[PDB]
Amino acid sequence: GSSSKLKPNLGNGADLPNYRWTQTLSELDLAVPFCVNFRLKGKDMVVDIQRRHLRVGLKGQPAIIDGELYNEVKVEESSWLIADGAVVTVHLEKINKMEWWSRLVSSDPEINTKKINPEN
Repeated sequence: GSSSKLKPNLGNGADLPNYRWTQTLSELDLAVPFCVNFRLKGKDMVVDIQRRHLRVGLKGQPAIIDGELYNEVKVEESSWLIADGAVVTVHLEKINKMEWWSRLVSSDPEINTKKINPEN
C-alpha cells in the first residue's frame, strides 16, 4: 500500500536525510554527501547502477542507497562521479522519458507528485 509522503523540492525530487535528487520527465540527478576524515576516492566507493537497482556507499559500511529503482533506467546513458567536497553525484537516464518518479528507491517515502511543478 501507500504511506506518508514528502513535499517535493524545487527540482521536483526529494530531500532525504542522506541524499537529495531532482528530476525532469526524462532524467534524475542525485547528490550523496559523505562526511569522512579522509580524501574520498573511487577505491573507497561501491557504486552500482543497474537497469532497475541502485547501490551507493562506502566499502565496509552500510550502503547509503541499496534498493529497487522506481522504474527502469538506461545504464549506458547513466553515470556517477565523485564531485568536489566529497559529494557523490549520479545521473540516471530514464527508459520511459515521460514519467515523474515519486521516489528514487522503493524503500523511500514518496513525494506528493500533486505538488510537482513542471516548469520547476
